[PDB]
Amino acid sequence: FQPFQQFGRDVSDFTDSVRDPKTLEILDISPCSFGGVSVITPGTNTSSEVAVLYQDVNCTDVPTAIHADQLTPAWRVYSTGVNVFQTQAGCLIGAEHVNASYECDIPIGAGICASYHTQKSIVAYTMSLGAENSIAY
Amino acid sequence: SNNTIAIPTNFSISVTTEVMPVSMAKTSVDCTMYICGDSTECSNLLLQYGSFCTQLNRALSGIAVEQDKNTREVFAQVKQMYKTPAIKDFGGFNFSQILPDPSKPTKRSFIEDLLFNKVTLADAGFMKQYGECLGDISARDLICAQKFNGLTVLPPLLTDEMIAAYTAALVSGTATAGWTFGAGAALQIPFAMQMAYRFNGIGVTQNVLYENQKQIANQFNKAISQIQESLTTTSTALGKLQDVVNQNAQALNTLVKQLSSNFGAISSVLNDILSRLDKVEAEVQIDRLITGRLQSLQTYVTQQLIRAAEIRASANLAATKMSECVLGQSKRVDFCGKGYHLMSFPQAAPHGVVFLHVTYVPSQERNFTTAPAICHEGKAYFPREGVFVSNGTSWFITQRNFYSPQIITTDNTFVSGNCDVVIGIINNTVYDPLQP
Amino acid sequence: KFNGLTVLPPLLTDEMIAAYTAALVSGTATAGWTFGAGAALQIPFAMQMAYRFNGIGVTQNVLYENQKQIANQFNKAISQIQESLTTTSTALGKLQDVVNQNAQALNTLVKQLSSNFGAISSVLNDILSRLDKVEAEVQIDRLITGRLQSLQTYVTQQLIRAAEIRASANLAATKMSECVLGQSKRVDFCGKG
Amino acid sequence: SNNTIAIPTNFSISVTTEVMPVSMAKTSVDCTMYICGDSTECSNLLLQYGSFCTQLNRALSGIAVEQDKNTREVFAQVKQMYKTPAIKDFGGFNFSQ
Ligand SMILES: *[C@@H]1O[C@H](CO)[C@@H](O[C@@H]2O[C@H](CO)[C@@H](O)[C@H](O)[C@H]2NC(C)=O)[C@H](O)[C@H]1NC(C)=O
Ligand SMILES: *[C@@H]1O[C@H](CO)[C@@H](O[C@@H]2O[C@H](CO)[C@@H](O)[C@H](O)[C@H]2NC(C)=O)[C@H](O)[C@H]1NC(C)=O
Ligand SMILES: *[C@@H]1O[C@H](CO)[C@@H](O[C@@H]2O[C@H](CO)[C@@H](O)[C@H](O)[C@H]2NC(C)=O)[C@H](O)[C@H]1NC(C)=O
Ligand SMILES: *[C@@H]1O[C@H](CO)[C@@H](O[C@@H]2O[C@H](CO)[C@@H](O)[C@H](O)[C@H]2NC(C)=O)[C@H](O)[C@H]1NC(C)=O
Ligand SMILES: *[C@@H]1O[C@H](CO)[C@@H](O)[C@H](O)[C@H]1NC(C)=O
Ligand SMILES: *[C@@H]1O[C@H](CO)[C@@H](O)[C@H](O)[C@H]1NC(C)=O
Ligand SMILES: *[C@@H]1O[C@H](CO)[C@@H](O)[C@H](O)[C@H]1NC(C)=O
Ligand SMILES: *[C@@H]1O[C@H](CO)[C@@H](O)[C@H](O)[C@H]1NC(C)=O
Ligand SMILES: *[C@@H]1O[C@H](CO)[C@@H](O)[C@H](O)[C@H]1NC(C)=O
Ligand SMILES: *[C@@H]1O[C@H](CO)[C@@H](O)[C@H](O)[C@H]1NC(C)=O
Ligand SMILES: *[C@@H]1O[C@H](CO)[C@@H](O)[C@H](O)[C@H]1NC(C)=O
Repeated sequence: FQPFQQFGRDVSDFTDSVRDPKTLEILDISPCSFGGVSVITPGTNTSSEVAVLYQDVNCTDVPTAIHADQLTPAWRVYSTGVNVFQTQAGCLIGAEHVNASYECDIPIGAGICASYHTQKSIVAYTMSLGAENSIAY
Repeated sequence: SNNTIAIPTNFSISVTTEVMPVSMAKTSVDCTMYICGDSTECSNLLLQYGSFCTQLNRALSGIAVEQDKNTREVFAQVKQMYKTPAIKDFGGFNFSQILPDPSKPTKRSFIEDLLFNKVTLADAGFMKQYGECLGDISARDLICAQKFNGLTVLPPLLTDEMIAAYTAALVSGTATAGWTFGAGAALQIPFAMQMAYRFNGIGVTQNVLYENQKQIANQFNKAISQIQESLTTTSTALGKLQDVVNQNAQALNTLVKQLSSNFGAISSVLNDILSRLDKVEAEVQIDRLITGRLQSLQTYVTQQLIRAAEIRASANLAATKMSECVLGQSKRVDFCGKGYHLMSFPQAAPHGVVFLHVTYVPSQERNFTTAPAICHEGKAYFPREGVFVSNGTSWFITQRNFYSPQIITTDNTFVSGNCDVVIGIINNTVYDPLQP
Repeated sequence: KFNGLTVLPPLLTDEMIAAYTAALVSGTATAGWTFGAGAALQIPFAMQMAYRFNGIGVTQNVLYENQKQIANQFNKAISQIQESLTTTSTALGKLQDVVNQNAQALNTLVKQLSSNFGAISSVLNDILSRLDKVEAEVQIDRLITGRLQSLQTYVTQQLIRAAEIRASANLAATKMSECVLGQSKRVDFCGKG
Repeated sequence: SNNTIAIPTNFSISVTTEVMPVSMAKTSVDCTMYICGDSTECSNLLLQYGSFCTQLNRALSGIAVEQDKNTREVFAQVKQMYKTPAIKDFGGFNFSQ
């Protein structure tokens, strides 16, 4: 900061930094909601299970990109554990990764789809592009 | 002149590049985060504006899903992922530049590598990971301003390795199975014998390929090399794609900057009203920001719907050129590039497709005297195909698109009526192979 | 013009468009297909029509054996275009309504300046004459927001209409290539028959 | 009937007119003059709305340049300005009109 500047704003007039008036240190301000989150679901009335995609978050960072200490326990279940899967489009949690490719049911992105699939689970997989074939030229 | 005709004595194989946009950035907006900026008080006021945010998110979700349809319906036209053949030269035609190269891990062709280098993305890619915006003072960035205001780009469903996998399959089938690839299960054909069939599709006799095949292959190879030399040195060929990138970047940048507007409130900064005014009278100021910001956001969604319809119209056209130019041979003039269409090869490009149109171009035309009909013995003979032509001493039939003079036999011609009716009839002899 | 609305002239003046027309018909009259595929190759026009009859699947003789009838029918049919264009009032309706729509859009935009939008007056000088900044600015903002909203409407409508004109322009460009520079097998693309 | 066919014994040459729009009037708006007239006071308040005017002018400039594309891509398809032939009748076909 400049020696007399008290806060900083970006091109959006979002106040992104502030000088602490007591210590004179500079604090960054981040939005509470930061980043995109999207919920995978089959229909309600087929399962209440869901999976969560943290659209640009790194799977070890999910417990901090989400403020998992401030969340309810029922959400914090979706912050960690088994069934984390680092896709592109960020970390997917709550769907088990499966090595069989299938036609795309729910399009998650960056090559990944998910489906409610055989108990049943939400499973995530890479799309099959098509049938493998060769021409005996 | 009413009695002379120009026939091409030669031809050139031309390869022509057509660049088509197919998709745009799958933009997404957290409408509450944009308007009310995490403040709880404003969010209560935004509830009193009802369903506007839901309707805006629904619209942008339609745009996004449609971008995958556009990409799928262009590239995923072939259900069979015909793997790249081990040998890249067929009959002398060298496909090595448009097929993938196993010398690299990326399954792009060499041409596609140039295409993916020749366009620069405004973010260099969708990622700006969680920690990356909390940077130095110089590290302020319009992309971080976008994230802090709830604006994001979703990645496409098909990754570039998948688009390149489809184009590799399409060129592999085209290199090895011709038209049948579009009509059904791809049927193996020798490529020179496939090109011979495509010459008949022009109306050049099948021999003209085999009788010149080494020249034709050399011209094809050189033309593909001239594409590569242009795509390395050019700065403008993919402008139809870079300007789609630029337009969508600029639309988001103006949207975040529009948060700096006051819209007639005492301040552009929502915290600054809430800091400074009581709820009795802040709400009057907050409402001006809510309505103004919400108006700016609906402007963006409307123009995206406009731009998406334009891209979708372009994607439908690219999907038509894939079917008509790649999976077959098109009689539609200038549809599959200039010249008579022979073949097309699809190549992937960032948010687009590139068609290498291969066409026959007639060259070195020569003037000949010509006649509509021959009168042999009081009855008029017409060409079955082509035109009667005189080389100066002797009358022949030739095909129109390539000078190949043939003896005027009773096979090349059909007879109709006494030869008095046709104006410009001439008296040359018609040879009958039986009589000698 | 007083309110800042203007029409810019087209880049190609009508004499330049007419010059391209003249070249296109001249090539069609003298070189046929070759005009599209490459350097245009001279062909006698009766002999070009004979080829275009084969394109239908009518044997080449049927032209030469009837050429005077065909030429007369062609000439009369062109004359019937002239006689109808001299006497119709509606054949170009698809163009007159493109003129009318864009004129009407501008006329409603200037008339929208007569709106108050809930200000004390539609007239900006009248507010500024009558009120002090402390409270003029409230009234001025109601005019600014309403007027700026009226521009955003107009520009949206133009973007919609321009997309429609693209579709027609791309189609007309396709008919130039497929119908003028060639012969089309597409059943009903270049007119009936 | 399963065993009879109709064959045309004759034909008519037809000429048909298809009318197509290709461009529209290129339009330009001075967003400041439209909103504020000449009043300096209103122009200062309009600055507090920022880029709306710039964004509107950019949009209409896109329309305008696109109208020249539409005309060029229809008519300028041939690079050769083949001069009009001196004789307007070929084989009996009278191009003079
Ligand atoms: C068409 O023209 C090309 C050149 O414009 C001819 O190809 C050349 O032929 C000579 C003699 O065979 C070679 O020495 C050259 O290297 C060739 N160059 C190229 C670029 O092909 C070709 O022979 C002509 N075709 C016909 C049928 O006459
Ligand atoms: C096909 O074309 C290439 C030229 O593009 C020929 O040469 C190869 O070119 C690539 C780069 O383009 C190099 O990485 C290779 O090392 C080149 N190989 C050789 C032997 O020069 C290639 O040989 C051609 N293939 C055939 C079968 O003719
Ligand atoms: C098709 O019909 C037209 C008339 O509708 C025929 O033209 C007439 O032919 C007769 C005899 O040749 C002349 O007496 C008339 O004056 C012609 N009329 C016109 C308007 O040209 C024409 O011959 C018919 N076509 C065929 C192939 O039989
Ligand atoms: C071609 O058509 C015209 C009719 O439009 C024939 O007649 C001439 O037409 C123009 C107007 O288009 C008049 O100014 C001339 O005075 C007309 N001349 C005559 C002699 O009628 C014209 O003769 C036709 N040309 C040919 C070669 O047949
Ligand atoms: C008071 O302010 C001064 C100067 O900002 C700072 O050094 C100090 O730590 C603050 N608090 C106390 C208890 O002195
Ligand atoms: C986390 O991000 C780093 C780079 O910031 C990357 O190397 C790593 O792969 C990411 N996490 C995972 C699980 O891939
Ligand atoms: C999927 O395959 C990979 C192959 O490297 C393996 O590491 C992984 O354990 C497999 N997962 C399952 C669920 O089979
Ligand atoms: C064909 O004839 C015309 C007229 O004499 C002449 O101008 C032209 O150059 C000739 N073309 C060739 C290829 O001989
Ligand atoms: C015309 O073709 C015949 C082929 O038999 C040839 O003998 C003659 O020399 C040719 N004339 C010219 C002028 O090329
Ligand atoms: C061609 O034109 C000449 C005059 O240049 C004329 O004598 C001849 O009859 C015409 N023939 C044809 C078939 O047009
Ligand atoms: C063609 O032959 C007939 C009979 O020999 C003759 O009457 C006619 O004049 C000839 N025409 C030409 C152009 O030689």
